[PDB]
Amino acid sequence: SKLPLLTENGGRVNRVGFTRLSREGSIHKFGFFYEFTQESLDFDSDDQLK
Amino acid sequence: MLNYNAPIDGQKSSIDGAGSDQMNTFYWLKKAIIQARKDQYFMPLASVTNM
Repeated sequence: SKLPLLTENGGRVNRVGFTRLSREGSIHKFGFFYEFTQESLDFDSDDQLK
Repeated sequence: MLNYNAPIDGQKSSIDGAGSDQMNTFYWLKKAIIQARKDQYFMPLASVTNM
């Protein structure tokens, strides 16, 4: 049914148009930490806690 | 506009009129589609003794 079919009287028939889309992507920030006291690394059982 | 409406299907070409029509409307390939001999598997296994 939809086949492009021409005749001898070639004219404004079978017009086609094209489309252009787009794809996005963002950037997000993360992070975490932890706190310690000098009284937790000075007199503590382990020497290499840090 | 002097078209070439399909003469094979019946529509006479626009130039032609009354009783003229197109005359060469198909190219004949001058090479027939022929078949070959069906093979034999029992005739060879036969000696011939003359009579």
